[PDB]
Amino acid sequence: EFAKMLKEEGMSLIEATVAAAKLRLRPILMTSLAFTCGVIPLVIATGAS
Amino acid sequence: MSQFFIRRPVFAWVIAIFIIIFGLLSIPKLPIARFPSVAPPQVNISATYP
Amino acid sequence: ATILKPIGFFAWFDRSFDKVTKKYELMLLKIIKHTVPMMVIFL
Amino acid sequence: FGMVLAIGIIVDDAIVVVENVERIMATEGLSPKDATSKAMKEITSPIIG
Amino acid sequence: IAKLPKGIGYEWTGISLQEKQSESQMAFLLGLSMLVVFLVLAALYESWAI
Repeated sequence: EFAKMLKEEGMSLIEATVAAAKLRLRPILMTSLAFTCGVIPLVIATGAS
Repeated sequence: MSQFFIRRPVFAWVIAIFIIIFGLLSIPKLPIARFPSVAPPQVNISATYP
Repeated sequence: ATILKPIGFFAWFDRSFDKVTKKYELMLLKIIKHTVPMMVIFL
Repeated sequence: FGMVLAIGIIVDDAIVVVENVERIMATEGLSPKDATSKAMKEITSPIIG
Repeated sequence: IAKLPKGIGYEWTGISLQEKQSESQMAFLLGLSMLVVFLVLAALYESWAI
């Protein structure tokens, strides 16, 4: 979506893609690590069911 | 859209409180089970001829 | 709007993540250069 | 199990909105109350979609 | 009845039995109604004290 926005600005596809990736890099790790760390208890925990 | 609730924070807090109250009321009235029942219904007839 | 007000480990974290952002931009450029090899890899 | 897996996604809308407000406030000088409105206007459609 | 000899039990029947089951339903529902009206009026007036 941000690549589309940068294209709408008129800024080239490669440079738009890299800029959007740079802008959105940190939230990607945010959400990904959030979910991944949230499921750590399931694998480690041992017990009933 | 969101301007409504920004101008009226109390109205959004009231929605949140209503949801919280409904959830707290609902939690203690929910069946608990290990897995959903997947057993087809069955009817048994028993006879005895000693 | 109601709660939030205008604004050690944190310093190193933010500095390292800014460095990682710059490095990621560089690798992403180099990666975008080579396209056919990664379509092959994805297949 | 569904609730556990959905924790990360449900927190991920709040993270998005709060981070957008923080970024717009830091980059552009505005009062927090107006900054929230501007950020919500900017990123309304992506959340719904 | 507790003073009656051992082996003699008791059981309520009819309306009285129902009266035992709904021991505190009315008070709880009244409290919930006061909470709901308070929240609705706070939303209407946008204040927690009005």
